[PDB]
Amino acid sequence: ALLATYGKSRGSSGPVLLGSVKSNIGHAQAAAGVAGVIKVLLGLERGVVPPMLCRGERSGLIDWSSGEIELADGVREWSPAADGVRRAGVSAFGVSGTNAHVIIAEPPEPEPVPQP
Amino acid sequence: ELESEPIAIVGMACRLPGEVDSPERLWELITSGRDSAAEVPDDRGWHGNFMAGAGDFDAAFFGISPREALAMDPQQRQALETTWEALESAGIPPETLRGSDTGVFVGMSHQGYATGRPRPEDGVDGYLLTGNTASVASGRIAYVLGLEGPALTVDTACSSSLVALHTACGSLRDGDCGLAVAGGVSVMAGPEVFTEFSRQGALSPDGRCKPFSDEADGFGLGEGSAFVVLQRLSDARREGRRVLGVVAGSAVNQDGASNGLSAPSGVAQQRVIRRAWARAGITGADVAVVEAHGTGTRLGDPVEASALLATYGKSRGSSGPVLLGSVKSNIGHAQAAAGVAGVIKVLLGLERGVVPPMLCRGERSGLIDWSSGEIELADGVREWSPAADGVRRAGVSAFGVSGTNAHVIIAEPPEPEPVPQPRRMLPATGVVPVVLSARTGAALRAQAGRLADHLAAHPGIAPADVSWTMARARQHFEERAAVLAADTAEAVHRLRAVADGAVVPGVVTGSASDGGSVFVFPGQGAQWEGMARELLPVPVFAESIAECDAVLSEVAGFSVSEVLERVDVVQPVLFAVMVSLARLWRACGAVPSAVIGHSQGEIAAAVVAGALSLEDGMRVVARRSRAVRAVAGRGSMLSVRGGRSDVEWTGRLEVAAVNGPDAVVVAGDAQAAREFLEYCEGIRARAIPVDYASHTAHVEPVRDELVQALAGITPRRAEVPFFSTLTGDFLDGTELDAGYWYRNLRHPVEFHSAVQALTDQGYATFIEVSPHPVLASSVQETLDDAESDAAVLGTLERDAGDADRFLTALADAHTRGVAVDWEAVLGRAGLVDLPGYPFQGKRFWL
Amino acid sequence: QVQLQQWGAGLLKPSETLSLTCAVYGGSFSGYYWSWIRQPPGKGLEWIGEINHSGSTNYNPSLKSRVTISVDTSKNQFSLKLSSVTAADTAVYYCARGRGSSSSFDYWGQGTLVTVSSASTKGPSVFYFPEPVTVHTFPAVLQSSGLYSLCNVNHKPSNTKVDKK
Amino acid sequence: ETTLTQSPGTLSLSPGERATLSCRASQSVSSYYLAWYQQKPGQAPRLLMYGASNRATGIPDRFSGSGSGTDFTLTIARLEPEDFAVYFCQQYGTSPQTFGQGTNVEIKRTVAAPSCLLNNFYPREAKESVTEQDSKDSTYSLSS
Repeated sequence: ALLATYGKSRGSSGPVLLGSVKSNIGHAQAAAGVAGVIKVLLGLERGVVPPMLCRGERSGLIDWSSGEIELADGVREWSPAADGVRRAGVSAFGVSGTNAHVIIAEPPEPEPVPQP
Repeated sequence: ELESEPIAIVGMACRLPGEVDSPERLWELITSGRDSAAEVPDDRGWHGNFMAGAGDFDAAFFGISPREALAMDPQQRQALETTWEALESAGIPPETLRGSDTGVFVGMSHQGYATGRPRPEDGVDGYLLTGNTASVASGRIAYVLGLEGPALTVDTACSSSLVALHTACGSLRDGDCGLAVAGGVSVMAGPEVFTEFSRQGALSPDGRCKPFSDEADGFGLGEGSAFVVLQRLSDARREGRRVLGVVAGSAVNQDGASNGLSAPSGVAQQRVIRRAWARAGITGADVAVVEAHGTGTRLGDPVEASALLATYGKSRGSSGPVLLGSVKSNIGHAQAAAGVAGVIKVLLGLERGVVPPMLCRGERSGLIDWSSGEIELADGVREWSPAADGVRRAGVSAFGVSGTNAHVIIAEPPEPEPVPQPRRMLPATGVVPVVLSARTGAALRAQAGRLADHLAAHPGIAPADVSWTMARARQHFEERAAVLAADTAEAVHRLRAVADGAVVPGVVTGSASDGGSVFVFPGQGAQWEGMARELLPVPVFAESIAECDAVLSEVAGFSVSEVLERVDVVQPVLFAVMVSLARLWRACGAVPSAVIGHSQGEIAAAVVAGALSLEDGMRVVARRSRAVRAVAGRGSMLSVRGGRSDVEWTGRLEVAAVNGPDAVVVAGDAQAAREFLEYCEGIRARAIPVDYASHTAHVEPVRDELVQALAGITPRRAEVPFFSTLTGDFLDGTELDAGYWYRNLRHPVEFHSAVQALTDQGYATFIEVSPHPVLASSVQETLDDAESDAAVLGTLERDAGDADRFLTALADAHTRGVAVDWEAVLGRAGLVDLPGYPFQGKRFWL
Repeated sequence: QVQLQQWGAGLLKPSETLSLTCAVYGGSFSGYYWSWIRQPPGKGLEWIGEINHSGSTNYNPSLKSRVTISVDTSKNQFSLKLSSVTAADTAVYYCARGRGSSSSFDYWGQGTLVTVSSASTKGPSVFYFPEPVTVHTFPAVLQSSGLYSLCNVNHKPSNTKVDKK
Repeated sequence: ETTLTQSPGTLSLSPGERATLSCRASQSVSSYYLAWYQQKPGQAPRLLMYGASNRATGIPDRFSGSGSGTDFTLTIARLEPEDFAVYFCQQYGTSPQTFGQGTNVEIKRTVAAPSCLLNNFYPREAKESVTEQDSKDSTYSLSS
């Protein structure tokens, strides 16, 4: 599903980076999502894509052939978009069948104000 | 071009204590002034208000095993059956929702089901976690119905169901779904909730809530299931749904730091009331009724009444005093279902244009300042004053014991824009079909008994409405039945006939099948003077007849010729009625998987399948039938009851058709026939009114001549698979040349053979598209030989070329599984409230 | 074959009663839905009503209050009556064969121009009512006066022939 | 009443070209109850399509009808001379049977000039009494 959305029509923006904090902490179940959100927020602070404990080789069950999705191996540059805004997508898929996807974006520049 | 679009309530369902199993039974309980307080049932294992069938579940209906059903929390099961009922109230066949943005929002908490160790025998391992985790309560509904908008379970205790409504209304306004089920369910399985409130001293010994009464001495615990179907008002009107009310506005907030987590705060209650008014752009003077939280606790009732005083009590202005009540006075405190129960109460009110009453028991609470006279208890039924707008409105309140509060403004639905109504195929005859379906025969029978009881207890209900509703607003299941009826009373009698197993005219029964439908075009002797005249009002039919008139004259100088015979007129007229009846079935939704014909019938069938245009099909049957009048005189035909081979003296008569295992046509010399005939005066034979013998060598004279006449025809690839009775198999429509049409006149008709093949290939329904049943009985016999369950149907009948007969045929085609577009047949009538699906529930209680 | 002929008073004064009749030749009056369809000038057509050989009627609700159609089965004829006429009703009225109630129409009458005015027949001044004046001859045009404005001019209905040049 | 809005107002083309005439209903109508008519000037309408797509007897096969709920279309393969006329759709599924306002199908020619008279001109668009499109020159003539 990621290949059919984030993998299509990237057009010289580079492969989307891919990762899951469950590789370091497991399935927090109900907090699994915000956990992931906090992880991409940690990254946004430092301006780098947060890494994932990738183990072994990439699943042979997956079509890596377009080269448009890359595992977040160690720390990477977080390319901003043409907009100039750094973004990330976060998924949590429930075993009752309920799904959520959230776009987290970098905070917009504060309008400066004379200081007290 | 964007705002808080009003959300519409298009359906509602509920199961509540006091034997209430539908919104209408709730109305009965409230106007009766009876209550539901009774002792705890023993069958649970540890005074209150309890559901009739808390633990009954038609598990097999939804494809759930009895082991999984035993593991499912009774709340999961009530929610699933009540969701179904709510969609039926909205008049939506739930299948149409598979793959829809439809969302599910279930208010619920845990009630102590499945707390012991699992008796291994019960074998619930692998099902108990999923049957009892909160998210599944909502996820399971989306799984079973194939719904694909958000599915959440929310817990805010007593307000749970109103918070679920509030969330669904935002979901709808936000685009996250385009239809939503919202409600709450509770079933006190275990005694933990009752025990904690006992220990607190919060429960009346009665088991009865006495809201705003001097006799208030605690609340009565209850349970139940209450669900509504929500839809943005725009989509509702556009789809022509029956809007019951509208959520004009709603709000949610919290007590915050009260005096104890459960302690109530009148200020919080005021603010939530006022946010609702703001969202709904109204003031308290615009609301005649308030359906309160109203639990009958000595200390909370005055808190709720003081906030109503401080909100609904002030500036009442023109609007007279506000009427106040609570459905908990009749059913108890339904916990997660309390809110929407209240909402269904005021919606019943809106239907009947009156304020729903409350069981006032005793004198008003001395703890409440009634001195303004601005709040009155709804003691019996009252006028519902519209607002200065001319809009009736109510306010519903649910204040949960974890501190979260909700208030909702329900308003009467706007007046629908009138729309031009679609036309009803088939002239009106007063007779309307009423179709039934369930998942088993017992359920089918029960459906019929309930419809009859409802129609007896509710006469004056328009049969057109019952017809439209049961055909368009209900799902059609495997076991079917249909009842023709000219007036309500005849419906009740014939529905009871379905219910009790009686064979009666106007009643048909059948199983719906996967397999395709085969259109049988017979020809032969289907004609009767004046046939299908009563269908000339029907444009679909009359238009076909007219175009047939055009091309007949150009090729034979003839036409309708039925304003008030012989082989080269009768065959060009039976051709026309048969391709016309075919187009009529087509426009009523019966689409043929294959066409088959008997002799000349094959020409109508080739037209009906698209292999020959109407023109070439007329020319083929006009110059095939003119050519047969040229070998008149000597030659005739006879039917011979008794099977071929046994009937198979030579050189003057031969077998010219085989029509079934016990029916053959033999043909040859005129005299020679009378010979065989009066021979059998000592087998049930009979001669066909004919002056010639076809499918014999008597036809080789007109060969070459016929082949020539029909050399300009252009056979085309068929749109419908054409099965050739000659070839004995499927045949590209290009192959239907003059040669084929001569060889059709000459070679013998192996019709019994073809029906056997099509039965082999698994076709389910044979529709004889003819003005009188000609081959139907023979086909029916062929199927009994092959021990088949395929069904056979006629279209018209002598003394029955009326719309009432086609209507009867539609009814039987649908009962066998033919897809009748009841919208195109019974136009579009209104939705009437009729009993739901008759769940065949068994008890499951771990 | 099948052919339709209609006749009736074309020129009318307001508040009067339009009356046209149609005759069906060769057709089967029985089983078809004989129908009136008007067409205001240059506009789309508008269905008036229908009747079968039995007497069953069906009228457009927009005019039902002032319309009546009828059959004579022994004459093979059917007719339109339209009360309280107005200059709105100025149209080309057509009779036609309907293949079923309120259906498509295959065979059509030749059309009867029905003009509702209140102007006694005046005669042209060449430098006129009714409007069958003969002489790039432009189509006539109605003035607020009520008289059409548009060489051997010849106004039939006023026996006038200026024949001036 | 159900409303039928035809489109375009007046499609101009030349003999041979393919003319596509469209018709939008105010609400969905079954395809069985839509029809197309031709009306040569000062004559009666002539039925072309019934039931959306069924060609009436005697109508050349170049006239094609199609479309479903709300949007239906009439299509002529090759515009022959006698086809230049006005076309009307008709829905007969809603109780009030109703008709399109019409679409003209005029001759397209090289733009000419008006030469108060407006002599022979094309296009007819102008800023009274205009003359029908002439038979040999296919131009117009207005008179204010």
